[PDB]
Amino acid sequence: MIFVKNLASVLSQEWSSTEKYPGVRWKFLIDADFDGSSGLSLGFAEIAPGGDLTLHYHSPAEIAVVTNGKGILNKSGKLETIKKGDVVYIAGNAEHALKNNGKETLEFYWIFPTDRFSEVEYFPAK
Amino acid sequence: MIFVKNLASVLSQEWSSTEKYPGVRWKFLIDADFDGSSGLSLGFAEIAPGGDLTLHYHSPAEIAVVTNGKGILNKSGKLETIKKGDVVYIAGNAEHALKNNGKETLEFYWIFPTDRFSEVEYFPAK
Ligand SMILES: C[S+](C)(=O)CCC(=O)O
Ligand SMILES: C[S+](C)(=O)CCC(=O)O
Ligand SMILES: [Mn+2]
Ligand SMILES: [Mn+2]
Repeated sequence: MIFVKNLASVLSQEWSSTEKYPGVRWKFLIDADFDGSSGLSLGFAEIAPGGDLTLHYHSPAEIAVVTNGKGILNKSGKLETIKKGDVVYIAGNAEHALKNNGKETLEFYWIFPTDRFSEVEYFPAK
Repeated sequence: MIFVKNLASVLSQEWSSTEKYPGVRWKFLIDADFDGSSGLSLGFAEIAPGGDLTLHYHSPAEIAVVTNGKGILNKSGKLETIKKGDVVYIAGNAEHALKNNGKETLEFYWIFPTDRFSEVEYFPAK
């Protein structure tokens, strides 16, 4: 199994979102629930201006690849700005958040060492 | 740990290359041999015009995130063009290759579900 995905390829998948996290939306691009892939899973997320992926944690390690815009990464209390061209490593169960305070949409891929997103349990930090 | 890394952040690290992959060079941005991260590892690769990452396989699944240029992905014998904005899933042990026959550099990140790149044993294929 080898395959290529982009936003055009997942046009017929609806965006995921929740009232719990205003301004945040996501799609699944490499994911066992859609593709039968395994070992790694990847999604594409957008954070609108003012949106906040609030402080949370989850057991798998995570990489984010920032593809557009800029934001403020909350590294368990220590803030650092991120932007297009950055990659982010987040250790498993490390508390992190991401806020968009710019003009552009903050867009990024996330990657988990899991077969799929839906088996990752998200916990709010507080 | 949580950290951020971009090409500028690894200026200190010389490009890696190998004779078997002409016109291919890479750096390690998230890697236990460099960072003490764990669970996922990520590098950045450039394939110069004419360069060829020849047909090979390795046991871990792999994701590629194409950030610039165009390339010809060999999917175990079936070709597909990839370009900026694409992501690629390569199942563990699936045979794959990536050629650049364009005029601009083909740039991508790769991600493995390993702590470090040196945990990935590469095998040549057909
Ligand atoms: C934008 S998502 C799909 O909630 C996942 C983002 C994250 O885990 O940091
Ligand atoms: C650029 S590398 C790390 O030599 C090979 C990348 C790959 O496994 O496809
Ligand atoms: Mn997260
Ligand atoms: Mn490979």
